[PDB]
Amino acid sequence: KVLTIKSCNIHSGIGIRPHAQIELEYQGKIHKEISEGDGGYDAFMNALTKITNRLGISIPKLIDYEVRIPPGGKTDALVETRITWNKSLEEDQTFKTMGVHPDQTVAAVHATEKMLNQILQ
Amino acid sequence: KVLTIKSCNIHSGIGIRPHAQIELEYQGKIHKEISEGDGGYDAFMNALTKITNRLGISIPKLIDYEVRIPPGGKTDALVETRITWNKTFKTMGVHPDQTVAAVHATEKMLNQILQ
Ligand SMILES: CC[C@H](C)[C@H](N)C(=O)O
Ligand SMILES: CC[C@H](C)[C@H](N)C(=O)O
Ligand SMILES: [Zn+2]
Ligand SMILES: [Zn+2]
Repeated sequence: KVLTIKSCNIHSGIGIRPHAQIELEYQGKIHKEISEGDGGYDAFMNALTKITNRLGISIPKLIDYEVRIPPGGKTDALVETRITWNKSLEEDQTFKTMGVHPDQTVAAVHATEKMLNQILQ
Repeated sequence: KVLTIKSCNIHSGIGIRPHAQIELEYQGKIHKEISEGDGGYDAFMNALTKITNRLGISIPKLIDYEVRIPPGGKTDALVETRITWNKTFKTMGVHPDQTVAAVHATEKMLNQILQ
């Protein structure tokens, strides 16, 4: 845990321009950023990118996005989100991170946070 | 389309308690509700359930939930969500925001149930 997403607020809905706030801590420094996007997660990634650029960190390209719930999980089901990344470019640098949470967007933020640390660590 | 979801606002994140607002039109009546949940969509359905309960409508149980983006993945990718219900059928939603894609499928399920 060298990079932590202290908090984030994600907005979306019908009649709403999606947006997200982020507050991440890295090396005794806290970065707060906001951005709109075509979707909540997209907005979250756009805000994240302004931070990583500042830090000189390159974010891998999102190659695959998978979401699943256990059978008969229902509305409050735990969501498993698997995101596949690629640093370049073709297969040799492809990897996946995963997140599990009752909110599907948080699950994605968690998988993204894991990715960030794997790249930094 | 018999039932229309005029608007809805969903809010989640780390450090926030998931909540959602919904505004729907049915049989010449406007219904507006709010509620928290374990997740945005969960909050949305909790708010929807208050409405359906008032209408005497029982919502089908959510059995499976599928989310996919087209090949050549990108953060701003369109989301295609397929939800499976059982009292067993399926509804679909397509939208750049994945929570909205689910809501669209939920709206479809609703209209299909209120026939
Ligand atoms: C990977 C696609 C993402 C999840 C979608 N565009 C959203 O912001 O909801
Ligand atoms: C079907 C499970 C839903 C998507 C999840 N509990 C959420 O509200 O994010
Ligand atoms: Zn907001
Ligand atoms: Zn709010």
